[PDB]
Amino acid sequence: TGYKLFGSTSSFCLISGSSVQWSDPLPECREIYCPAPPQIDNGIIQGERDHYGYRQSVTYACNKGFTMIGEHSIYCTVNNDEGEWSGPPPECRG
Amino acid sequence: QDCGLPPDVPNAQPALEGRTSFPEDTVITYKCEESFVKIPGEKDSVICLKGSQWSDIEEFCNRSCEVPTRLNSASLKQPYITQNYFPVGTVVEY
Amino acid sequence: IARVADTVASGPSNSTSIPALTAVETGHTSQVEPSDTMQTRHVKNYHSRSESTVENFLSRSACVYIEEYYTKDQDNVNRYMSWTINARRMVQLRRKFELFTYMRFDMEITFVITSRQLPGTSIAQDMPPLTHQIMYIPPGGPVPNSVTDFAWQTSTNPSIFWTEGNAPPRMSIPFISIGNAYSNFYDGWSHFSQNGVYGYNALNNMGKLYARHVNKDTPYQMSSTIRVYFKPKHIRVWVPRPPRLSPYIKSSNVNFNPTNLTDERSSITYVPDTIRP
Amino acid sequence: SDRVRSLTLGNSTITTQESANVVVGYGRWPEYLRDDEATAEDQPTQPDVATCRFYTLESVQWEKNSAGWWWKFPEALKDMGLFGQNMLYHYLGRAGYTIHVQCNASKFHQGCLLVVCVPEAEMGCSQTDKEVAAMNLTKGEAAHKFEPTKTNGEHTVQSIVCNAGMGVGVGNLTIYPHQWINLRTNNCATIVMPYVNSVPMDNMFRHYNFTLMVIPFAPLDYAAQASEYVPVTVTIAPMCAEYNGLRLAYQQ
Amino acid sequence: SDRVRSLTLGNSTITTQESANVVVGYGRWPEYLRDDEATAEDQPTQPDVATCRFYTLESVQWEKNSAGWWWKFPEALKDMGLFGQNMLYHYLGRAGYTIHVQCNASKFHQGCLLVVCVPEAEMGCSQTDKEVAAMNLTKGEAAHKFEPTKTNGEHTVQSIVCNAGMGVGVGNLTIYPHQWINLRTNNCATIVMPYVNSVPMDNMFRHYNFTLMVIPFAPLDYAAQASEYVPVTVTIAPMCAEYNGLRLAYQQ
Ligand SMILES: CCCCCCCCCCCC(=O)O
Repeated sequence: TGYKLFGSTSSFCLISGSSVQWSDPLPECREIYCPAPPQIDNGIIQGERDHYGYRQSVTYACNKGFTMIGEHSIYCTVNNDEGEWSGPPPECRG
Repeated sequence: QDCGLPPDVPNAQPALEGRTSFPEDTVITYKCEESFVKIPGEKDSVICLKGSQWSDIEEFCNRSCEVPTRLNSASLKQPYITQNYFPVGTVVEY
Repeated sequence: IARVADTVASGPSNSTSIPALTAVETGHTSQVEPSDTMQTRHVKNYHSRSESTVENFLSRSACVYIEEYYTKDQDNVNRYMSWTINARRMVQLRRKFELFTYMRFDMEITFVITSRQLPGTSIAQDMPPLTHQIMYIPPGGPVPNSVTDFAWQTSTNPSIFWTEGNAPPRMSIPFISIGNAYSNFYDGWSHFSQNGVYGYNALNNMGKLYARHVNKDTPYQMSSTIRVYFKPKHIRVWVPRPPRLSPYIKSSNVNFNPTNLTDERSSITYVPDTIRP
Repeated sequence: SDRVRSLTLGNSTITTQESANVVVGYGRWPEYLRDDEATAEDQPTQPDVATCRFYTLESVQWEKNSAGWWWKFPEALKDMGLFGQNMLYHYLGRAGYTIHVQCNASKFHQGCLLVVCVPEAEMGCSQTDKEVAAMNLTKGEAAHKFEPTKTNGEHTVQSIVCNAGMGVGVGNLTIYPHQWINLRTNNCATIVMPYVNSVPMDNMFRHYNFTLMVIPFAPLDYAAQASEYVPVTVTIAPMCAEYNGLRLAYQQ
Repeated sequence: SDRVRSLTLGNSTITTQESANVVVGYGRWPEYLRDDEATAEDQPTQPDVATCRFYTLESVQWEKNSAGWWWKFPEALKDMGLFGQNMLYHYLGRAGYTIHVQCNASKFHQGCLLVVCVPEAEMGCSQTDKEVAAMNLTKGEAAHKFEPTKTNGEHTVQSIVCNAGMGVGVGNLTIYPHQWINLRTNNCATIVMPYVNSVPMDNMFRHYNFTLMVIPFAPLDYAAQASEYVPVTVTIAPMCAEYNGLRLAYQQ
């Protein structure tokens, strides 16, 4: 979970010339990344990162004088071989 | 005699809005990225000089806390009441 | 008898004794108690772990199966019940049994049979009390293919005849397993070539159980629902294991879907404020 | 100093200068089958030192992103000297085993492994609608590894660590004979497993008596210029090995 | 191993794996006031576990240029749980105290502190022509610090270390119950102080029975990338706490 398969989903042990050889090579499981987290008006992301994979999170913080409306953090969910944030970012009311 | 895209400043994004070519004397201001606040008194902007050369600029953003938390029981005391630069170690009083 | 340990009165301390310090790497569970890390008072603890006994824990009738069979031969409705005995189709009891790898015990089996008359416009009857027949068929015995099969003669197979209204039929059975203990988990195969059946079904075979109405026929369609209950007694259990976390999917294997270790919460430091005067 | 310990079985000897005691199965120590518990009437064979010795399996590399590994016995030792030969020629087998997992680093590295022996470690399939293949359960001395995420294989084992491929919580595996390898204090882990099964003896190819799982709870980490190669070797030695039902070797 | 030690008082317990024995005041251990030495006729109160427990004060940071720190008791514990409550409601008090100063670093850091308990540590003023203010002598659990140079404050204490603010040599403070915290061997320091005074009991707000001073003789030092934050925490637990003269709480 959190990785997407790149290549064949199976391989057969066929006879290749002088011996038996796997038909297809081993595939690749590349990390699924969530889209760039959203920036919010009057708030920031604490310790913003380059990438965000399955189960990783982003915690927001409202600037001085503003109040947070909503959950502080969201989380990278990876249904279904495509990455998506759990919900919408919080909002900052002045 | 037109400057290209401003230089790359770590933790800061120049406010282009949303041009490509900047005529001489064009002053571009950089904005610190989330979880970053401009270090007071430091150069946060550049300018298109003669020779399609942008002025010099370096890192001016330090990591900082969001504006202090709004509480029902207590209010911020000066100068914290108007501050936005809260580098790690900053202590505010209510 | 099954009393709990008392707490010795402890006072101040200042020595090289380090009961609080240890090393889990050894695989040894700390045997520390309150009196070792603070000043305690003497307390005659009378509490008892009498209900934590494996006997008292598993010795309680729990439903393990349920099927419905009709009286009249209309449509494609089964007029008799068939069941390959096992306790893997009812998550509740199945989860308890699976707290241990091996089990040994006798068992009390109770049956709760109830009938009804299917809806209709004109269904005025006057049917006498319905009598049922439950027959156990150990592996290999002849299986009935109808509610009038010769197999119901119960020449040597154990069978029960019960009439509605009376107390639910019951009867005890010893330790059937051909092994020295029932196996809840079998990380092996049925064939030496490491294939075929894998797990429980690979070795467990308690036989089958059949039921039916001994009454010839009903004017209008009626159905009965039999519920089998198991209550192990004279219990013995070995090798405890992590309780089931993921929901049960199949009753033939341990397949599961990646389940969360537990419920979530705000942060590691989150604790609800319940004191708000 | 109880830190240092020595193990001697057959013509093999293991040394340690940073161990943490020795876990002995469920309080029991390996022993031959008694007459009042035997079933096979034929006189068993006991190679002794011939099969009861330390067998080292293919080492494994511990990486900052490693999720875990697992081996199944006695299957994993099917090609190990004479111990494997007796498995082929005999229908029934019975052994103890002394698991010894090695893994050293330095006072500058950090990490914590969980060496556990799970009896009847029946595992689930990736695709809950299908079944698993022996090839995906155990593959000789070659270790299968757990994944930090869900698997998809047709007849593959649900390698997602958090569930240990059994549909349970990894944090509860401590209920099985185990030890930890906390690099800052350890250097290895030893576990003496007694014959655990609901039968006096059993086939050694068809049945996987127990599974050895090495799951890290504290990710391996270190600074720059610090040896990045941290291998984890597993050594196991059968104890009180008995065999019954001698016949033509089984063709794998 | 005498390196490891455990302390238990009330519902508090301290652990150590790198201590250096335990200094016991002037050879004496805390004890309740005897009848042949008592003066107050009223029956004293002895909260016991309620007040005789480990109280941790605000930690302090040890820097390459730190000159020292000092606390005054029992004043410093005026706001500590029930121990402070008894100080308010009672005219007379008497206690033992078990000072435990913690401070860990690494085999790569270096420095040496001097944990001392100075009875009747009467201190001088910055301006020899003026007097000192209680506010400058002791300020609750907040520690006052010594300066590597002379002070000038109006009613401030002559914080210049070399004289320990007493007009004496710092190198002679070893004549008081003490211990050192040589990072290369230590990790903490414990001192069991018995009630020392020229009177059976005394007020706990008006009189500062003893002063705890932590003066570094070996400057804290280290290389690059080595943790620069080295805190020094002080924990103290009253012993055989007795109180007399119960009345309306004192308004601080
Ligand atoms: C006469 C009815 C006989 C029914 C036999 C039931 C045997 C139950 C055995 C359960 C085995 C297990 O739970 O591992």
